Amino acid sequence: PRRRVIGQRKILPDPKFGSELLAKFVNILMVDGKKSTAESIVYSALETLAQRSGKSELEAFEVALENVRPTVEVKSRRVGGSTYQVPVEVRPVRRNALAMRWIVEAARKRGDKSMALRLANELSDAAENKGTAVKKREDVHRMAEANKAFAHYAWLSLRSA
Amino acid sequence: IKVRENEPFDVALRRFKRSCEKAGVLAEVRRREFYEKPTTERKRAKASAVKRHAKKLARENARRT
Amino acid sequence: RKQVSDGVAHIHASFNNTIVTITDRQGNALGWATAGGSGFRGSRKSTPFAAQVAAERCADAVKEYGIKNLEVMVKGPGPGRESTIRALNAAGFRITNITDVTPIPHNGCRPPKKRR
Amino acid sequence: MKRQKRDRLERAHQRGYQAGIAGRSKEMCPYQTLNQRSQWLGGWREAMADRVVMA
Amino acid sequence: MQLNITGNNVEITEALREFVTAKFAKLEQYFDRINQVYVVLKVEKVTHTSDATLHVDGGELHASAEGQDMYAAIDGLIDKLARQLTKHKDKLKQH
RNA sequence: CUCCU
RNA sequence: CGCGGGGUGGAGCAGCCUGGUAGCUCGUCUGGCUCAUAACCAGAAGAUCGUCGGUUCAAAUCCGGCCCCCGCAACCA
RNA sequence: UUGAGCCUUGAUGUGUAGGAUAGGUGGGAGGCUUUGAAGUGUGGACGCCAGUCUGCAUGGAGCCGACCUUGAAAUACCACC
RNA sequence: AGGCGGCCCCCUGGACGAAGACUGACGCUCAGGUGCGAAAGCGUGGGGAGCAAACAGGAUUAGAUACCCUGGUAGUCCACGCCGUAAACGAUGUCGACUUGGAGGUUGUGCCCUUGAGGCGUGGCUUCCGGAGCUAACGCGUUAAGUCGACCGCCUGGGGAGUACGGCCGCAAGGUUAAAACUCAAAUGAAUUGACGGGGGCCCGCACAAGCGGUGGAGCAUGUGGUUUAAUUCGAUGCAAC
Repeated sequence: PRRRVIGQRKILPDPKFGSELLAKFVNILMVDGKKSTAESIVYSALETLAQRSGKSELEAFEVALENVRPTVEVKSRRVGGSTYQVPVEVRPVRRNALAMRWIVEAARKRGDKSMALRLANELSDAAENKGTAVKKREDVHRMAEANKAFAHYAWLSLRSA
Repeated sequence: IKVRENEPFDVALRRFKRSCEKAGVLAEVRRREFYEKPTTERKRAKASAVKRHAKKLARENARRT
Repeated sequence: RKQVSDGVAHIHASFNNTIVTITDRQGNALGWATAGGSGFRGSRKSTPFAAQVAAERCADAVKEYGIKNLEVMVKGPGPGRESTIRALNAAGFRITNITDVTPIPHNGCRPPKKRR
Repeated sequence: MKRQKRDRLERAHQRGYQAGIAGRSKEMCPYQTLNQRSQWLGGWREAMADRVVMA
Repeated sequence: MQLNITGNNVEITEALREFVTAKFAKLEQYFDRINQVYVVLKVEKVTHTSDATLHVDGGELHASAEGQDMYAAIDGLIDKLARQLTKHKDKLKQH
């Protein structure tokens, strides 16, 4: 908004594992205001991600996540008649949430029988650098890196951190 | 313009004198003969000069800050 | 290929494009690269980044002439003109001197009337 | 409904930067207090260079 | 662009609907892609007035014209709408 | 872009 | 009526500059962008390489035969 | 200056497989070398960025073939090209 | 007055000031007349880089005989004639006298400690701000739009109209002089309060951006318009009726 760096509230961590990133991930596919069955989808998917990956579950999810987190993201701008996209760097809070949104959408596609099987296979190919969300990641990097020639005025991401 | 010197050199001096007199006369001469409005633009520029000087001079009284 | 030592790097830096012509001391050309031919097209030619990629794609394909040090002439009041010489400090060259060959007539011919 | 963003200090910066880029070579539309006028003019002079680098 | 005639105290005859529709179609073709148009005809004991609301991509735009015989009011409203459309059209061209 | 009283 | 050259996405053609895997613009299909069309950008399929043969490990590439073009001619029953 | 043709020569011919920038076919365990060896003072070509040619040593008297992988075995050596 | 910008030469006009000398009212204005008069244009002869009406093409657009882009001929240049108009403007005729100040510019000159780019005066031309006074106000304000004097030009509601007819000038384009019928009760100047702007500055809003879920496709419910009917009671209709 115009005003208000807003008084921000935190979230509850995940019960089964010591993670708030995982609780955010439950809140992403928590469709229709119903947390419990989304928790059953996430747990049911990390179990078969462990059996279909061998390694542990939290590192399985995080290694599967860092192959879809982005670095540069386009912002569409128009000046005059043109309307070109300008690469902004993603801030590392927006980064992993923007990854998990693509994982969850690419799991709502892809359709297998169950949602835990779809999301389990989608995280598996996210470890394999093979699935859909890595194609969307590489689309974002190809068009921001393709439109890389724009670093300008003041409407985005002041001096540094 | 012409910068040659020893090992810390090559950028600041040159973009200074280059940028000022270059961008001035090329950005001026790049089009618009005008024949008539250097007269108007110098008249407005210098009337704005005396109005800015007298305006700041009598604006040097107070501002209640 | 000629095994030249020093060169003169002319940079034509107009508004809509920058072209970079690396020549020798004599004044006859060795290799050139433009801000249009580096993949950038139309309005995107008119950026400093396309001038930087132009200076890269000239500074190699003049490797076979073996230039250690070069002068820099820059003609044109364009959006390149400084990123393209940062891209020649960074390209592995020794900059002897930098001049300005922007043609300033002691007003002669009449310019066009262009805008409304 | 919360409080003002970057309390005129580096908002005074980007007002002087936008006003610097879009012409306005007055440098005569600033604030009047010192801690905001200083970087309205700071953004103005940081915007003159960003006008030289582009059209 | 479909057009939606209604009338408060003005009995919309079939010859009245043919003319209004033709005028609106002609205006729509001339200035911009228009999605829907509502026409309201009011009579208040003297003033034959007309309202129109055009829903166009940019948004709503409205005009109103009082006349003498209903037909005159409609003509005024259509010219006003055309003028408004020119403003909206290159208001969202603005290259 | 930084040369005033 | 015999010499030459061509048969490769829908089309124009590279490849055959060296026998070892089929390539570029458009048209056609997405997606981003745009008020929508456009323009820009990023991806994708698009061929048993004109058909039969054979020449060696392996042929779009090399060689026969046929068909289709385009030129050069021979065109004085 | 420069084509084109003709000799005399001299280099070049990494798909896959892999000790390897092996061109084909045939013959084929004999030449290399102290006519002062592998490395490199050296200097290039090629360069399908990995290997081969030759210039001069200060060294100085050494190397492969059949025997490992291949449709193929070695510019180990020679002939015809 | 129009206007006149590299540098040098030749011919030539005017202004200014210091100190004197000289003539002795020789002065001011001026209808008619004569002269000069930007640019465009016209005639003759040259010249033609760049630019650039006309013109072609590409765009843009609903259309685009336009703005934008790519080209491009007259013209722009010179010599000699013509035209004689301009927002030819300071929208302020010329000449003369008088009437508080300030800050500057430029150009001479006098005195004194030039002893230091110093100080005090004095003429000319010029820029801005303001005093009384004036003005409808805006503003003008010793360079007046203040107070006066001499002479000239011009005005008498807006449109018709600086047009027609006639005269004069011009190669032409056209210039000058200059009506009337008709028609309206207004036209106008300056300033004010709003409103408006594809004017500016600042702040804010689910206004955009970042997202979540919808409507528009479907069936059904309910309301409205239309059509029907004997009646389909009446009202609510942009947002702010459905």
